[PDB]
Amino acid sequence: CDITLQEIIKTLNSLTEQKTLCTELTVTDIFAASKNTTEKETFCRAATVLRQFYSHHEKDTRCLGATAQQFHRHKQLIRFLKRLDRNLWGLAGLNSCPVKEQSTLENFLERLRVIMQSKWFKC
Amino acid sequence: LPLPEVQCFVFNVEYMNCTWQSSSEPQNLTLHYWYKNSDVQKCSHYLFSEEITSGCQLQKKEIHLYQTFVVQLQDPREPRRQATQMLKLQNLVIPWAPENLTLHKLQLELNWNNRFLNHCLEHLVQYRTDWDHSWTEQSVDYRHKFSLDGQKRYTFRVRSRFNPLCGSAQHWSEWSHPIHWGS
Ligand SMILES: *[C@@H]1O[C@H](CO)[C@@H](O[C@@H]2O[C@H](CO)[C@@H](O)[C@H](O)[C@H]2NC(C)=O)[C@H](O)[C@H]1NC(C)=O
Ligand SMILES: *[C@@H]1O[C@H](CO)[C@@H](O)[C@H](O)[C@H]1NC(C)=O
Repeated sequence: CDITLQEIIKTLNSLTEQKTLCTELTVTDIFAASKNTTEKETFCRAATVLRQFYSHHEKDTRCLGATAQQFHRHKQLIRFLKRLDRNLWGLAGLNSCPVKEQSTLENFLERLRVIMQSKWFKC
Repeated sequence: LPLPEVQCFVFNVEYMNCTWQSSSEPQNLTLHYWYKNSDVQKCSHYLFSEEITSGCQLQKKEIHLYQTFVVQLQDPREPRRQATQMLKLQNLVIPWAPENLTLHKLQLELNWNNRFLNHCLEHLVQYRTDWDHSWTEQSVDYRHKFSLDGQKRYTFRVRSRFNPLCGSAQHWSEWSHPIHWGS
């Protein structure tokens, strides 16, 4: 029941409230694909996908709008996504879990935030 | 069919950006607006994303809060393809990040300012020392005054929101440039 857990929930909370242009872009859904997979594996696989997303879409122009605020919104998105990638990776403590091979980013996050809230609820 | 949705925000009641996602579409779109229950016009300032309309901008003279605001997007080739939207602009306000941060001992007091938005705004202040892992955030009234070691190095920052008094707006302004103290 780490402080990280809290931060991960806060970051997810912060991510869900305001939607971006990128949030509709797809990412592999690892929750329905779970076969006897351990919590660590999930956290790891969750992080893995996010890492792949923000590395791919960081420079994406669709995600960067014309407005100065659309730029700012996206900038905090990548920032937060990176934050989660590190926090989630550390919780799993696995050296890697390639997910290979979909879901809406915002839907994925919404599902993830639910797990964390149930985890934090537990402890 | 169908049309994209328009995102309208009023920035510290100076100008208003009205945008939409042009990127999702098969292939210049027209925008008109009017105020319901008042005494239709064309957008005088067009924002272009890739030489096709990104959105529109309304200057202060054209902006009226507490007056029902209505917008109509339309397609030049297929005029019968169009959409209308009604907005509460007092809920759409997003103030600039607080400026002119100041600190003086007395018992430390922090101060920031805005242009004529001071009575509408609601603030949240964050602070930490070199000895702190986490940001300590403290909500503030529209009064905008905060109170509280030279061995510890202090860092303050704050943002504001248009709420509740002048409006119900959800979104927070960006974080003000951090102010420092100590060591
Ligand atoms: C609102 O509308 C205007 C017009 O798009 C925005 O100003 C643009 O700001 C970015 C800054 O990088 C650049 O595209 C140009 O400076 C402006 N547009 C041009 C000339 O192409 C402004 O940033 C928006 N206000 C917000 C959302 O805060
Ligand atoms: C849209 O309008 C602008 C300004 O009038 C013009 O420069 C541009 O060529 C137009 N693009 C089209 C026809 O989609």
